[PDB]
Amino acid sequence: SPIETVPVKLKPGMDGPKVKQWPLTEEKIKALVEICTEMEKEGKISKIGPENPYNTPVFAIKKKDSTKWRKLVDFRELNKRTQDFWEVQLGIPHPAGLKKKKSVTVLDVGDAYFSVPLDEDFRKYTAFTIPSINNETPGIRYQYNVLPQGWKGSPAIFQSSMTKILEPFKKQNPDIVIYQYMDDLYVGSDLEIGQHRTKIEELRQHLLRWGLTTPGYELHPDKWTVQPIVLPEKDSWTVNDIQKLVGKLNWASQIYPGIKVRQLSKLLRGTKALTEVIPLTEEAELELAENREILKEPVHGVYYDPSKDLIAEIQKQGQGQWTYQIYQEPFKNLKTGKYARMRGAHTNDVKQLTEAVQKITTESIVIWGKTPKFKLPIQKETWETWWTEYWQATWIPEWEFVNTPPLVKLWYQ
Amino acid sequence: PISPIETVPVKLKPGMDGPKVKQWPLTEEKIKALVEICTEMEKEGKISKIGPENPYNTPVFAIKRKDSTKWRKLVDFRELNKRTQDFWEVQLGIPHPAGLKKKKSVTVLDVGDAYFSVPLDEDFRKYTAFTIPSINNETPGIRYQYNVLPQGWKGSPAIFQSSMTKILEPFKKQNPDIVIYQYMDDLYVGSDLEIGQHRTKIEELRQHLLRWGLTTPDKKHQKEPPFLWMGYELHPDKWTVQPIVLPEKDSWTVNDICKLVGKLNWASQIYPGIKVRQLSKLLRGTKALTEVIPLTEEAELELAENREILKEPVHGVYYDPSKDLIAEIQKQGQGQWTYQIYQEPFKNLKTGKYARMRGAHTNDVKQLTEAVQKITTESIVIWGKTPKFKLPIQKETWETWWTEYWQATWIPEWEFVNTPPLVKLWYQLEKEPIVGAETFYVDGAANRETKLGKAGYVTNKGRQKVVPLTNTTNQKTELQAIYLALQDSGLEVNIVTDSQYALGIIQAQPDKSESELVNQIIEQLIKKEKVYLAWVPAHKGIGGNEQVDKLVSA
DNA sequence: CAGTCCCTGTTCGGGCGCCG
DNA sequence: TGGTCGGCGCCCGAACAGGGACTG
Ligand SMILES: C[C@H](Cn1cnc2c(N)ncnc21)OCP(=O)(O)OP(=O)(O)OP(=O)(O)O
Ligand SMILES: [Mg+2]
Ligand SMILES: [Mg+2]
Repeated sequence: SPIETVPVKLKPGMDGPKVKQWPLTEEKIKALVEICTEMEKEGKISKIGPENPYNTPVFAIKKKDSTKWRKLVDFRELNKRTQDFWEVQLGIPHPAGLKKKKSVTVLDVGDAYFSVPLDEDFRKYTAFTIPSINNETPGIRYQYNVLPQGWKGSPAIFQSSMTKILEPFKKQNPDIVIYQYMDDLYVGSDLEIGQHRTKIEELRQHLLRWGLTTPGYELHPDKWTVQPIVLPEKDSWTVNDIQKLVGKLNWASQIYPGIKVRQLSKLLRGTKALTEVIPLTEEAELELAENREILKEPVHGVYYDPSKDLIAEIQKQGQGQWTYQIYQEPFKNLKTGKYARMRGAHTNDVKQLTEAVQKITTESIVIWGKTPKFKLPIQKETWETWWTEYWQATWIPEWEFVNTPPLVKLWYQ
Repeated sequence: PISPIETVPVKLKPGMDGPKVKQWPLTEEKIKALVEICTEMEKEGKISKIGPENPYNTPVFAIKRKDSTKWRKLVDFRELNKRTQDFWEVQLGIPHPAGLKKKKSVTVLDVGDAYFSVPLDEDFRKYTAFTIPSINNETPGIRYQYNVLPQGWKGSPAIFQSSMTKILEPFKKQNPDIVIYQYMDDLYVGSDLEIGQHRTKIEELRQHLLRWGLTTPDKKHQKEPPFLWMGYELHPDKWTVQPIVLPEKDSWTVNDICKLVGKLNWASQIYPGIKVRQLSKLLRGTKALTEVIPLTEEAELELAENREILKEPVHGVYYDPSKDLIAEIQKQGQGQWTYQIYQEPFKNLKTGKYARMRGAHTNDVKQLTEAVQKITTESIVIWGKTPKFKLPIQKETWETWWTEYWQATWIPEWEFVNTPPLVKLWYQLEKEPIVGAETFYVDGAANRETKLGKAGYVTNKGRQKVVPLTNTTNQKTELQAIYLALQDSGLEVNIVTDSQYALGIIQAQPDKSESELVNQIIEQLIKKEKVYLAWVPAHKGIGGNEQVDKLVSA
């Protein structure tokens, strides 16, 4: 039975994942269970017991009014422990050709990894447990025999095979760039939606009569600018009205070591009435339009070092106003932007915050070949409570929570 | 007897050996019963004698059960446990009577010599070696080892629950319409069958179990309403907890207070409005759980109030999936809250409290959401659903806080319940300077190594002040300072600051803090009819800034 | 930069309750 | 005399953590 289940090992002296399963919904467990039932009747998973001390949380989520549930596992804690197996030994070359792509299209193919018997000596790590409503029964467990979706190695071990599956359509359309992250596969071109879409329809007929099966959806992150750090446009300035533009530009200075202060700082050297109006002199009045130019001139100190992880910061402004700060170093913002609620029914805070973590992450991948490490503006318990509700990316960025006051939002606001 | 189910494979922590501790002496009473048990166990095959060739041994003992001529043979496998591999606990929590749906027929079975029916893997047995002492203190104690899950071993629980499911699996699979709440060896079998047809299925189950090595002797509740299950009393249309007696005593020690709060916490699932903040608070000074502690008035009371609630009899109803799930919360004062989850008014399924003070500077809306959280999670756990809420907070007060809070906060579908105390922001902050208002430039500081420091302000209409603080710190000053600029101002003020530690605390509209100073800063803020607080960078010489620091920098 | 302070969050463990 | 195990809840302290403010 000459198959080729590549061996895999965890980094030096590092135990496997041992995280607890978290509460699900009737609707989610009924699905997660109808799924596993099938997944096992085809030996992709195998019931296992207490003796296996590793665990990973899991659940499902619906997608695109397709009303088709899809399992998902938070392998994050594993991917961090599954050795450089996917880093130092099997990396992925930055296909920067994507950034520029007129029209990219994301397509989930991982539904194929389920055809690649996984190293048995490692399966014991893919352990996950389904729970019961009101706790009527103990946790039914499982393991993986094939490749686990949403895992780091899972796309790696397979890319060797993928590539070859692509040479036909990939050598006959070299213009198009094709990238693979986790379970998803990105296809960037330049043709107009009329034909560009009709072409993706061909990649399909190629991949289905080759095994794979995949059930606006497009993207062009570059065809949308980083929105600059704008300033006010008034013709009368109060004491605080100024003290603001000051303190703001004071910190907005670290993003530009060259940004004038004194000319607008001079205007007050005594305890003045905040309400008091005190227009400006032509020099400081020229500064407002000068320091104002440095805010159209892209920062200088940015180098995408793949050697470190992309962090990210986010702000909650007003009426669906959220902002991006993707950076690897403090003040060294490699890229920023925003996300507002669309002309559809109004959603809530968290539903958005999440969408505003998926979008920022989707870009992040196309622009750097990886995902950030979001610093979140929500309360853990709150986040951990509803997030799984409004998610649909078949991956999961790492994240942390931070509670920090604003006025430092004035800058992106 | 003993079951044919597949034994579970067990290893030891890499490079470790078995236990070898000696049998610390036991009474002549226990021994009389251990040898009485072992004889039966050995005769039955649950254990076997062992000779010199077995180099291990662990100490054992026995306990008496509630109203039982019966003893419980235990083993002090504390040592082995460490040396044993670790498992993944399969039990994820506990069932709640208020999650059971109303059934037409209910039964409760309890497997006998549960653990002792499931085999222990052939190779691990060597370690389960123990010795039964001789009382005439002569004959070398008899040595045996386990052939079934020994009581007190780190893994038996997970193995038993695991095997149990595996055993029930086929039955469950062929009788999908029959519910079977299993918890260890306890089985609650629910059905929507008539007495007749259900009692037949309850028989088939029993036989299947027996056939699979599991006995269901008559400790089997039948036309037993009220059934005794999980520490409750299950009646045809209501359920309730069992007699939950508190201790009435003279002087209280710490473990006493522990027991009290423990039980009270346990009663809070059905008896509404139990509260423990003051009784617990009485346990901050870490000490001997034998050390006598004096009760505070604020606790003496809440004890007695509680003690009262526990007198009126109460109960809860079962779940009806065809109806909506409602949960209402009420403010019980000083951080505490109480809630109940019902479906039909006054007939609630469960009740509960929330008294965690997350933070050092928060308000009652922060807490109110902290609770809506707990109640969702919890409610999902039991019903796998999320409640519709009824809240003591204006449908506006809310649209105010979230639309103005820097953090995304959320509440599920909910409606207002005008049933005060009501929840509300005790004050707001003008987010725009206030005309004709003495604008105060405030600041302060203190010396790192020395004792004191100080803080003060200045006005835009000509006014100066400063105060000599003591043992303060870089932060204890900015605040201590904004404190004066309040009393030393009036209905309308405009304070300015360069510190963020203080602008941050205050911008959250906090109405409750751990520090006395903060509270005073709030109290005052409530009295004013207009206040504004803007921030400006420290040590960047800004109009009005430097003067203040000077007056203090000394 | 360090070397510290404050300050605020978070995790972990322990004690008790309840269940088997 | 007392002494065991697993799950979950509560509460408390201890131990970390991370920022901002100063100082060397
Ligand atoms: C061993 C299992 C769980 N268990 C119950 N109590 C304990 C304890 N104190 N220590 C360890 N495990 C415990 O007991 C189930 P239990 O029902 O309490 O006892 P049993 O051995 O099944 O015998 P019987 O049916 O006649 O009542
Ligand atoms: Mg029993
Ligand atoms: Mg200051």
